[PDB]
Amino acid sequence: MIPSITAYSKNGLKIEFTFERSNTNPSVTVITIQASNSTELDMTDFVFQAAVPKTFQLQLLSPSSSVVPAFNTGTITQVIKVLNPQKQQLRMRIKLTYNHKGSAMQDLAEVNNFPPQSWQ
Repeated sequence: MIPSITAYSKNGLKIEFTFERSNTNPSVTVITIQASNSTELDMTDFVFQAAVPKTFQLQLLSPSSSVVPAFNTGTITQVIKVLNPQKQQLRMRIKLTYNHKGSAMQDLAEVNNFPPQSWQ
């Protein structure tokens, strides 16, 4: 199968990517993100966004919630589907926005550690 990756890990926020190849369209890879929070305070009004290179197409499904709870007591799960008709190496730019300790937090990062199985 396709191994999971840690996509992001900073400021107590961790985002894991798990992967499955679609059963409907073999050019589609279904990514399930899981966002977790190891700090003492919930991350609220949380929004994950993503963009991929021109040859790819992306569809982001509804997240399970808007709160990444403190102490790792649960996660936010959200699915991203990626269409890669020209079988190029997948890479991504993520944008994370949320409130923590009353402040607006926002980070942009690259995910350039996708496993080959995720796109070959």
